[PDB]
Amino acid sequence: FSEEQTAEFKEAFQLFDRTGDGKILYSQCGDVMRALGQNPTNAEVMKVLGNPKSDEMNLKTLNFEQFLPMMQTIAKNKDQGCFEDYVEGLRVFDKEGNGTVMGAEIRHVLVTLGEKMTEEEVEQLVAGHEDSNGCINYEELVRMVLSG
Amino acid sequence: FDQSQIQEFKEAFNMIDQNRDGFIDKEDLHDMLASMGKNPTDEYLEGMMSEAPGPINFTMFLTMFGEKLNGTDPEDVIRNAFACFDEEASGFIHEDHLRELLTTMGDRFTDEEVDEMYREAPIDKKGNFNYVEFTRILKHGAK
Amino acid sequence: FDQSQIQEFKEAFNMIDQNRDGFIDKEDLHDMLASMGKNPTDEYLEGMMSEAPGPINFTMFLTMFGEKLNGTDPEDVIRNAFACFDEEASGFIHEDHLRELLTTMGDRFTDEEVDEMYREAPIDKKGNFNYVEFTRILKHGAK
Amino acid sequence: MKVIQRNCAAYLKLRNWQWWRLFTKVKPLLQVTRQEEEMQAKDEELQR
Repeated sequence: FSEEQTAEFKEAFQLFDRTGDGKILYSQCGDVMRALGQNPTNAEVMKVLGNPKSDEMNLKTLNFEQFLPMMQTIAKNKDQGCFEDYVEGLRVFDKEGNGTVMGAEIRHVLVTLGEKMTEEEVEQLVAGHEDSNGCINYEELVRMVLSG
Repeated sequence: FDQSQIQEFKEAFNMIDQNRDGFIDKEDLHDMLASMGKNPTDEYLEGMMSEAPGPINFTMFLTMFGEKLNGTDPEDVIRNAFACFDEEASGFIHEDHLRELLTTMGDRFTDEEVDEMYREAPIDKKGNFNYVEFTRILKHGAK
Repeated sequence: FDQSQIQEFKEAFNMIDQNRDGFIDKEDLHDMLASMGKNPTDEYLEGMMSEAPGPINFTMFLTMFGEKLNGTDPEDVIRNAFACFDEEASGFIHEDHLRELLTTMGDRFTDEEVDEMYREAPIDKKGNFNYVEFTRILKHGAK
Repeated sequence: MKVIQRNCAAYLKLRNWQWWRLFTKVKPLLQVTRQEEEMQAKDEELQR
């Protein structure tokens, strides 16, 4: 793309370097990509990561040179799952349509479906929004995640 | 430059300038350390007079302690940066945690830093480290 | 040596050193007692300057009041030793009791001690003596 | 962390300079500003 935002790109890239030169682990560089708004599933990440294995992902880092075509391929997605998707799917995921969605079921179907995440991930995700009813307003959290 | 720092420096100076001439000479620090304890060897005194362009005057040590000190920060912002650094907010982080973070925090750090810190910090018997008083020691609260 | 004592001594000194030269001269105490009342006879001033090796400097009177004072104890431990000394713990022992005990407490004591104490202590009209304020007077609480 | 880092690195550069023991032996003596600030700090503490 352009050098317009490549300055912020460079400072962020070197910000999370464990060696301080421009070599950042594959897991870490994917995490930075996700932190840069561009948050795709690890599937297409590995697809554009040369289809490596977990060992290579945790041993092999990446320079900033190849990082530009990498976010280029990421920008080729040009879109992700929409907001109406999430709101309607969570609305139809509840048991009674009571403006909210139960918490434990959400945690379970999040850590045990499709892309796997640890329990504390979804825990600190839902953390703060808990209620005595256990039914969190999916709308506020989904719009916070989308906008944030 | 800081009002408190400059005022306390000049205070201690006019208290140690036993001749009140504004010129620090061997007499002043010599008799001061003699009253404190073992007299200082005159080579130490000469080496301490080697930095200034002569008998240490007021602005002389002012500028020397400035150039040796300008760049630090008071204990307030130190413990401020330390506060969000810990979730418990009690100031009892672990020193080996400090080691595992110092090795790569921003720029890479070596082993001399951590060994000197541990040998010169009131660490507990498992790793926990308290900075509520240690940082003040760094700003000379007790040492 | 005590932090509070040295700090208050140097405080009073820099307040009385009306020339701020660190050198106590006849001018300072002379005009101070003049503002207080009758001016001091210059022979008294010379005798007070006879102890120091010259114009009384800071460390000069520091060391002189140290050698004249180092060995005492603050009023806290004084009234502490006084507490278990009395079973009532109100601090109202009798002065003639103090006399009958002082004559042989540890080493033998004479009569000048007790007469000076009675003539310079707020004793009641039968013998009872209060030290809650008298001991502080001994540590200069009121006198 | 970078703030704390600059501070402790300056301390490192300065923890060994000979002047430091010298001029740190004297600081605990003069405390008039310390005395006053502690007076007001204890005032607000006692009020709280």
